Amino acid sequence: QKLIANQFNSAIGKIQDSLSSTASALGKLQDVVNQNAQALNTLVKQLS
Amino acid sequence: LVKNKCVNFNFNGLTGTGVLTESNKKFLPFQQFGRDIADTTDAVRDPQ
Ligand SMILES: *[C@@H]1O[C@H](CO)[C@@H](O)[C@H](O)[C@H]1NC(C)=O
Repeated sequence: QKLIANQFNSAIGKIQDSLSSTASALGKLQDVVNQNAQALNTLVKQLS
Repeated sequence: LVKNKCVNFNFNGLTGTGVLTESNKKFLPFQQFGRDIADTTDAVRDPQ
């Protein structure tokens, strides 16, 4: 029990640090926002 | 000019309707108009 608990806590700490450190860990969500913004910007730019 | 009201402005030829408000934040050193990312006028300098 003690070893498993220690491993689980260490894994939680490690994943928290990895998320807080790397910047490109959430591409799968930023891509949708960027695509929608691009579509809207192009649609507006079509006015001219 | 009347501010904070939906008016139909015309500054030196350029038309459009909207609400004209104080824009002390924007600084125009010698430029006339204003513009946005989507290429739309958003601030004008009063010729008077
Ligand atoms: C120019 O505009 C200012 C703004 O207050 C005004 O006082 C002045 O009389 C104007 N000049 C002329 C020649 O009317």
